[PDB]
Amino acid sequence: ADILPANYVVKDRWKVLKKIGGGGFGEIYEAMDLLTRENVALKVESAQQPKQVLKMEVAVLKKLQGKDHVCRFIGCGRNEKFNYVVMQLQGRNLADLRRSQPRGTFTLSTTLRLGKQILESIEAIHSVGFLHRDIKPSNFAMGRLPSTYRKCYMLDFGLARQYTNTTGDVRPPRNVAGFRGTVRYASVNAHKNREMGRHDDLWSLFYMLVEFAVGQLPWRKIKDKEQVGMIKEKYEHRMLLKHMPSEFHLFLDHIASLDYFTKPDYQLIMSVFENSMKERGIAENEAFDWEK
Ligand SMILES: Clc1ccccc1Oc1ccc(Nc2ncnc3[nH]ccc23)cc1
Repeated sequence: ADILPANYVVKDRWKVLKKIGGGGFGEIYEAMDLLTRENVALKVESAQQPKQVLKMEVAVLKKLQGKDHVCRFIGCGRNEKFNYVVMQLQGRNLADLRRSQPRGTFTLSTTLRLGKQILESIEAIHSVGFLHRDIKPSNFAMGRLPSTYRKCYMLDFGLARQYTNTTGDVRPPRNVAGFRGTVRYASVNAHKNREMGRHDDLWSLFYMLVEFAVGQLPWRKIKDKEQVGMIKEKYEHRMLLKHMPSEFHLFLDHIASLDYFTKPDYQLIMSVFENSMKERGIAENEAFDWEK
């Protein structure tokens, strides 16, 4: 049922090695680039699939070129069977790296330094007028080159939505927007089926970094969206910070105060991480947990 068979060759250049990712919206392959001789990420969707996402992904991926923490754009194309985008292949996914950890926790050193990079990548996609709307560990991966193995990359834009018009004015929010992202890391605004803003990506970051440093969220073994929403709406979020650096109270207080229209203070949140590291002699050149 795969769109492309193993060893299938696209535009006489990208040879399919294997499927690496799947789901109702399209498929990701590792391919060999027959020109440059490196392996690449090949994303395909059926030409027939009623919901066409790749055109979104390509537009966002092209707007972000020159920014760090984004895959290099290699190619894109349509035809009778599928559309495709070719981009730089990245390495180990943050979801897998967390799961590999003895306690399913990262050190604070790993956590805070991943935080800085993911926050940069969130500021980046916001700066070109898009929300990610599915910030979660599996949407980030570390590099697979001598030049990138300590760099964290935002992988996918399949759920992104433009929050601006042409001028950089914020779009009117719909009265209701059905939340489409991952239950675990969704803001209370997303659970309430409200138009997501930039703050909702920063909510997802907050929940992700707590899960990194502590190893679980309180609503961990709940897959029912509405249940998870009711737990979050009531949960005393300061509790989440019991075993986090105190500077995170600034992060929490800031994002709790934002609405759909308001531009977040990204430097406030960047400062939380840097001040947290500094208090604790955490250097930028420290091994990540999965090294040694
Ligand atoms: Cl779906 C999943 C769940 C949990 C852990 C790993 C997973 O597998 C993938 C597989 C591929 C990707 N994406 C990518 N990977 C590697 N290089 C890439 N360049 C651009 C995208 C891309 C993401 C998760």
